[PDB]
Amino acid sequence: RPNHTIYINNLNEKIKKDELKKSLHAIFSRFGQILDILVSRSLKMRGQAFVIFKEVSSATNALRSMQGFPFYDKPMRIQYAKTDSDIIAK
Amino acid sequence: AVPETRPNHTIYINNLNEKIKKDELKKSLHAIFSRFGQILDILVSRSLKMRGQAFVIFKEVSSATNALRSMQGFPFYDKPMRIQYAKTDSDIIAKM
Amino acid sequence: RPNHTIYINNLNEKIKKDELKKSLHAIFSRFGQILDILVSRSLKMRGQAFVIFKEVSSATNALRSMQGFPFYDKPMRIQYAKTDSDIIAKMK
Amino acid sequence: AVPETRPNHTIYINNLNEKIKKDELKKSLHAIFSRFGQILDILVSRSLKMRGQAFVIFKEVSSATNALRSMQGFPFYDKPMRIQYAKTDSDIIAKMK
Amino acid sequence: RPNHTIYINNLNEKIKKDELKKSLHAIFSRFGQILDILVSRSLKMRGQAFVIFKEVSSATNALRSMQGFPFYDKPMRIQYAKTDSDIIAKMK
RNA sequence: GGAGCGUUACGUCCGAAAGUCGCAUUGCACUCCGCGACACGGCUCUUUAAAAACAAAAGGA
RNA sequence: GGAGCGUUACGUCCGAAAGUCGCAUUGCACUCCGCGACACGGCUCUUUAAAAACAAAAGGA
Ligand SMILES: NC(=O)c1ccc[n+]([C@@H]2O[C@H](COP(=O)([O-])OP(=O)(O)OC[C@H]3O[C@@H](n4cnc5c(N)ncnc54)[C@H](O)[C@@H]3O)[C@@H](O)[C@H]2O)c1
Ligand SMILES: NC(=O)c1ccc[n+]([C@@H]2O[C@H](COP(=O)([O-])OP(=O)(O)OC[C@H]3O[C@@H](n4cnc5c(N)ncnc54)[C@H](O)[C@@H]3O)[C@@H](O)[C@H]2O)c1
Ligand SMILES: [Mg+2]
Ligand SMILES: [Mg+2]
Ligand SMILES: [Mg+2]
Ligand SMILES: [Mg+2]
Ligand SMILES: [Mg+2]
Ligand SMILES: [Mg+2]
Ligand SMILES: [Mg+2]
Ligand SMILES: [Mg+2]
Ligand SMILES: [Mg+2]
Ligand SMILES: [Mg+2]
Ligand SMILES: [Mg+2]
Ligand SMILES: [Mg+2]
Ligand SMILES: [Mg+2]
Ligand SMILES: [Mg+2]
Ligand SMILES: [Mg+2]
Ligand SMILES: [Mg+2]
Ligand SMILES: [Mg+2]
Ligand SMILES: [Mg+2]
Ligand SMILES: [Mg+2]
Repeated sequence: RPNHTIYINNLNEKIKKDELKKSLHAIFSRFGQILDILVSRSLKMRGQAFVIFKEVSSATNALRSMQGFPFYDKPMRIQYAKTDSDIIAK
Repeated sequence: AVPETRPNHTIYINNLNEKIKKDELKKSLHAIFSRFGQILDILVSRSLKMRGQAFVIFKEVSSATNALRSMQGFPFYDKPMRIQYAKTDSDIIAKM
Repeated sequence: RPNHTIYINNLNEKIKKDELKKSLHAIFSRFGQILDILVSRSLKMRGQAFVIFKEVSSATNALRSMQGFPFYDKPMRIQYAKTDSDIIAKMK
Repeated sequence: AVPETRPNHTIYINNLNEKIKKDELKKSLHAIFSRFGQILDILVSRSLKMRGQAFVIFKEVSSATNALRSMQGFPFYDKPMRIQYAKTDSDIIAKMK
Repeated sequence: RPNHTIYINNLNEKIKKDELKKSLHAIFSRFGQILDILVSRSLKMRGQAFVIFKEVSSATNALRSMQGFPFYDKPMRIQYAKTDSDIIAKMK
């Protein structure tokens, strides 16, 4: 089920929005160009982040290489997104 | 009882709310009496015999008189102060 | 963005301001003349400090040498400071 | 044939900046040495025999060894510390009288 | 428990051995011939002593007679010696 | 059961102190003293007071 | 009313506005959005932001 966009959860919910975005960007940029990182602190979406890679190539490599990577004292759980993100489908 | 009416360097106060703690009491007495003269000492004990009462020692008898007459019946912690002269000199005053 | 001043954080927040300043001078003086050390225990400054050097050269060496240096049992994190405006703000 | 220096849970520090007040010196020493383990005392004096010198008394000997080895020559108030194991408890007392 | 040797403790540890031994001999000879007195200021024996009587009856008397006696400002605690192996072990 | 150990709250001083609640008290001191009541994990020893450690989810200031 | 002032509990530090704490939440989105809590005597000035004094019957470590 690969996809340009990986779904990360089990993230530390105490981290401020833009710090979290920066810290994810630094730790996932190696894998390729990141189009965007979507983070929301609502009840429904805290602890979660969508990283949008330019290439599925980068996303797949990011998923297994960083699966369980320790991040703000919690191992991050990474799957592919179940749909396409807006930017990837426009 | 007949209040002590001999002018004296020290005024004897009673009918004081004895729920107040020593240091608060002394400190609040010094605030409301400092404008009458130099105060040499304020004596407060919470023992059985001495609670509800305070001694305020002025350097000059005139200060005590004006203090007594101005502050008589003053509401102090919801009780009106009763102020007399001390029946005897305080020791710092007898020394002198 | 290198400049005269380093921003240190992950400092042990249970140390008194006067002692924390003298202890920081003790280890950072080797790098250059310290113009000032800014510490406060306010909610905005607690666990953080600014050290201001006469020369930018000193701040840069201080940053790289003392990165992670354990200090009051905590490895300190060092960055270049932002603008004087940002400093004045976090100190009020 | 050359013998290892005998470990001690107390380290002897010298080449210290003599311009620092003793009280501050103690607290600054604590700040850089507490990382190696529990400190029981730091010994400094204004007396003339203790000039530019200090003892840091650790609970465990392993602490003193790690502290000596890691901080040997560490620049402290613009002066590299010289660190060695303390010799004996009598010697510490004589130096502190 | 009746032994010809008694074990004393709560002795002041700053008295030097010979002195402690002769002082002990004076206050105990009156009960019977003392064959020997064992003192040492090692970790195992500082503050304590064994007194070796020729006869058990000498040691039973000294037990109760001299119990709690004040000695260099401290009350003596006297007991029978448990075993000859304990005595020899304490003195090694 | 009993006793010793007062180490610990930010981190100090206390815990035979202190604060609080309830009575009682209108009282002339210079030194201070009316009752009564109201917390504490754990360690050690066993009518003995020694030893060496130790908690803020347990009391005061 | 407004603004500035953070001095005070044993006696030290702290004392919101885009921040903090507590509880709940493992949730697949691309138009904000769970619930609860954040005390405080007084002083000074009058849209200025300065000045120099100050409380534990008022919050936190
Ligand atoms: N860890 C420690 O070092 C330590 C030390 C003391 C107390 N504590 C804690 O305190 C609790 C109670 O202390 P305790 O175990 O000593 O019990 P406790 O204080 O009741 O015992 C004290 C002893 O002194 C006597 N006593 C009682 N009141 C007295 C008074 N006003 N004046 C003189 N003597 C009096 C009692 O008869 C008792 O034998 C313990 O359970 C423990 O939690 C801990
Ligand atoms: N003596 C002094 O030097 C001094 C100085 C400052 C404060 N104080 C004390 O503090 C009290 C309050 O200080 P102030 O008058 O400067 O208060 P303030 O100007 O901080 O505002 C008062 C109240 O507004 C509330 N508040 C803050 N941010 C908020 C937000 N985003 N949304 C809703 N409410 C918010 C806070 O609860 C605060 O207590 C004073 O009455 C005084 O008792 C004393
Ligand atoms: Mg009032
Ligand atoms: Mg019990
Ligand atoms: Mg008990
Ligand atoms: Mg006790
Ligand atoms: Mg603490
Ligand atoms: Mg009592
Ligand atoms: Mg009680
Ligand atoms: Mg107990
Ligand atoms: Mg425990
Ligand atoms: Mg109580
Ligand atoms: Mg108090
Ligand atoms: Mg008005
Ligand atoms: Mg403040
Ligand atoms: Mg204190
Ligand atoms: Mg006070
Ligand atoms: Mg809104
Ligand atoms: Mg909210
Ligand atoms: Mg608060
Ligand atoms: Mg805290």
